[PDB]
Amino acid sequence: ENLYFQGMARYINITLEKRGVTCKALLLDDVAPRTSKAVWDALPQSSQVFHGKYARNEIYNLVPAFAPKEPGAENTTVTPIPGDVCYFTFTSNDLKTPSHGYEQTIVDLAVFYGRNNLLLNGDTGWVPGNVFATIVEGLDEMAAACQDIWMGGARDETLTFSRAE
Amino acid sequence: NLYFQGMARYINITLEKRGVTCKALLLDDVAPRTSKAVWDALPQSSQVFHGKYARNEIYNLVPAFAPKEPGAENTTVTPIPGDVCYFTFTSNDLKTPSHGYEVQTIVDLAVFYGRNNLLLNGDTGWVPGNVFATIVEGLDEMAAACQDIWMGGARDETLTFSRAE
Amino acid sequence: MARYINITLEKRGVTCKALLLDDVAPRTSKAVWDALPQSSQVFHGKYARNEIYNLVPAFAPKEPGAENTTVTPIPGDVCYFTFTSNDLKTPSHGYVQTIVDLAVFYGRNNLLLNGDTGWVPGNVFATIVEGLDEMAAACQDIWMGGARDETLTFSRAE
Amino acid sequence: SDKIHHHHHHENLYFQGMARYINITLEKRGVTCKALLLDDVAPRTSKAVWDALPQSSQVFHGKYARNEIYNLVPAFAPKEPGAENTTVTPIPGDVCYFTFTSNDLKVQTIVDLAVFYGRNNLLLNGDTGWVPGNVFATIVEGLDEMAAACQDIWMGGARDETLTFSRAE
Amino acid sequence: GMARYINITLEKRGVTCKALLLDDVAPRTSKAVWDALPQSSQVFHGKYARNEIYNLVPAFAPKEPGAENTTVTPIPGDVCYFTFTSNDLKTPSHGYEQTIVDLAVFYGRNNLLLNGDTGWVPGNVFATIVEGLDEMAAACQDIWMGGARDETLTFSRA
Amino acid sequence: MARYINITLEKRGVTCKALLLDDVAPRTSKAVWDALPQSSQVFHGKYARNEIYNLVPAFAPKEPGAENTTVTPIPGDVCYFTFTSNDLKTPSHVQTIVDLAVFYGRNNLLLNGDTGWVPGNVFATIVEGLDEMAAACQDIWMGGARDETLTFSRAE
Repeated sequence: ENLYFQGMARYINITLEKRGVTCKALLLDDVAPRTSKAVWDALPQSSQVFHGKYARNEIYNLVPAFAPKEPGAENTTVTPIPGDVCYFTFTSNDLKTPSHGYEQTIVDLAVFYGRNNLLLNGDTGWVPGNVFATIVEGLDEMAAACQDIWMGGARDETLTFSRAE
Repeated sequence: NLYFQGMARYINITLEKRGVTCKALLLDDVAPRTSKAVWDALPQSSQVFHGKYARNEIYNLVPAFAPKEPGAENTTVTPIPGDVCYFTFTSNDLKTPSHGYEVQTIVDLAVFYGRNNLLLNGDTGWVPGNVFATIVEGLDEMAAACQDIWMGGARDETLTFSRAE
Repeated sequence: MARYINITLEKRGVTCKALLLDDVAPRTSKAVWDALPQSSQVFHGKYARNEIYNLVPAFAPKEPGAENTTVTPIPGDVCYFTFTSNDLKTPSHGYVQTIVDLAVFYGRNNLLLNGDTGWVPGNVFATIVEGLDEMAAACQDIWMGGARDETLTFSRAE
Repeated sequence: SDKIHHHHHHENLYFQGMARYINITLEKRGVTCKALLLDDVAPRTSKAVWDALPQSSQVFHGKYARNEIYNLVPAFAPKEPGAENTTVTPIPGDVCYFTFTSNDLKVQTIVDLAVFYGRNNLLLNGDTGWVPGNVFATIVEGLDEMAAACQDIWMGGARDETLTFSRAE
Repeated sequence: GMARYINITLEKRGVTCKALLLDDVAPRTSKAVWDALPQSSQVFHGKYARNEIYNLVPAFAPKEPGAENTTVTPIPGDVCYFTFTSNDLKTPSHGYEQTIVDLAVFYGRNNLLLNGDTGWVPGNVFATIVEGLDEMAAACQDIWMGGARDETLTFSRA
Repeated sequence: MARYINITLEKRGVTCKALLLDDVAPRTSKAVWDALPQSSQVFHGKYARNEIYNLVPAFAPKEPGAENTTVTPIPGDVCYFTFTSNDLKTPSHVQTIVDLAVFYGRNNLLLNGDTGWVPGNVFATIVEGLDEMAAACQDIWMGGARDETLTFSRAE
């Protein structure tokens, strides 16, 4: 049935390198085929982690665009739930702004570790993310590591997405 | 019981660990009940938190201190740089899975250091805050310190509101 | 038996007629009808879009509470809002007692949503059944030509 | 801290040890799922509902909240729980409690007991704006089968269909 | 040019209403649809936009009209056109049992075209129901309570 | 070097001065600056609250696209929106039209019932005369916009 990968379920590891916490997520080859393939083909992807300021129970990284073509809207949400792993296509203009306050095409790879989140901000309104993976192992530990990023900072911390094989 | 204020009053807002203070004009004329409730009870000091949904926000949480809560007064759901806000909450509002902190009335005293903020969450929808002060000196320095809380954490950091005199 | 109200711009001399929604907004309909006429300075909405309204002191023995509410008012809607002094006397607004906002929606694609508190539902208590086009034109003229010396008056239709 | 960690762990075991469950059943289609009552985070609402079970009434599919079915019953608690563990973004498996009046839905107090069977839902309508629900249970068995039944309510209708909340043995 | 009208029909229930095609304010969408009528497919009741029924058909215009006369607050009697892709619709969040067009009828009020997939979903308002709205609304409530099995929504030239 | 624009209501004779945000909105700032002056019939906002604006045919060789956007504009913001005739020639209220807007108060939402959120490019911030401009905008709200013209020009 699946558009691209038609074998047994594939999985990605999602790792905070400094804290050394990893969880594992099912790749949604069925309902997000283009986003899943774009990410999978490009793994590993690893960069400075950030805690969300508006989308709530969220951590994410920012990487240069990697796919030959961006997937476009696919399996989108503006109400991400615990365990969602999301992909966003942004431009420099979207992110390099006073409202963001950080210290080409950019991809945001995000993990939602809690509930009651809205992908909505005062820059543009709604910001839907492609849901392309779902955490199936280690979610509680990841959530605890993310609360520690919120309270204890993201200095020298790196979020890495890799193939679990 | 008008509790008239004929001259400008100011509060200092200080991050103790980082050692950064800014000064705010108290909005005695447009937020008289809130301004009094806060003024009369200063200093108020507690662990700082960075917002997860309201964006460019830091705040602390203290036990109710006023003889009676001010109610809605000079409210915003679009807080701006320099806004200092007061929120009345109950334990049920805050002690939630969606908040993920590490019946009683609790006051949130918040500082908005940047723009493009929405006081909206996935617990209840809009969460209006009473705007009761506006930062008139040291906003840039405070904004820099708050980005350092976002990136460097809030461990052992304390937000303190005090009378300037 | 259906009851109707007249809604009039005194200076422009434009009136329309509305059916009072006694069936689905009985408490609001009664509160208003019993107190008519109600007349005051007109204002054009700055956030709710195709709206004019007035502001009057509370008139009912007790406020109706939420009833037949909308945050998506449509052309022809007549709405009632209960506010306090704190709601209206703000910098955001640029104009401890209870105030009633009586509102006419003359066009579509309106949201009763503002940056002070978020959603502001109105009780929909009447629907304009005659002279909506003319009223709409007069409201556009309030938008472009101002509200100076203009009064919005609600009255019982005979 | 080690103290906090251990406390959390202890608290979780306690609530596991006294876990109670409710059955949620569509009577005509004959489909039941089981939900854990959230005595830890929604103690007031969980009690108010447990105490009054069973509760059973005509089912409705939501028209604004999306992947939702619900019933409406007269108020049953001696006092309403008030806002507790609320969401405006309900998720698959959530079971929600709302207090309404006759004016909200058409002066009587009515309870809306709701099951969310899919995702990407917003508890927001054109009458009042946001309508938060108290999340008081989470479906732990039969969610897929319940979701398939709810889709069939959506396409096939709610006629003669009853939604029943009951205590699980 | 003279007013053109369309009939909107539920084939199983046998209920038809008539709408004025909005050639003046939605000319591209009005043309796209008129030229391609009849359009007829399985009916669905909305799950998020409230008092809505609709069908889904393959794209039929030589080119899509694009945003025209849009609303996210549709009102009773609105007929709306949306352009979607299979990605917008074939989702877990939709739970249904390429360019696709959604032709929608709004039979009641207090509707928001807003969902948890993408946020706001504006529709092009291209017709307004002028006869039979009350009967259609009653049929649509009956789709809600009684289901959509073997029911077909048909748009045709009047 | 900082560049400044004057924003003037011609009939009321009220002018304020705005810093052009060449750092954070370079494309929009250049597009506007290179086309000044721009001057047209003033309107008060009906949805974005504490707002006046004008509408002018597109002037730039190419539209800036999204840049430094807000849906929560604040006092002193000057915003740029690119619209088509379809966006604006509606009952609710193709050629490319630009809306140049001044926000004179707070608690504004750039959100409407036509399309939802309508982000504006923030390209200048009023640094002098805001109080006077706000009083004049309140007078447009109460006293109308007839024969009133909003003019954006280079400060000498």
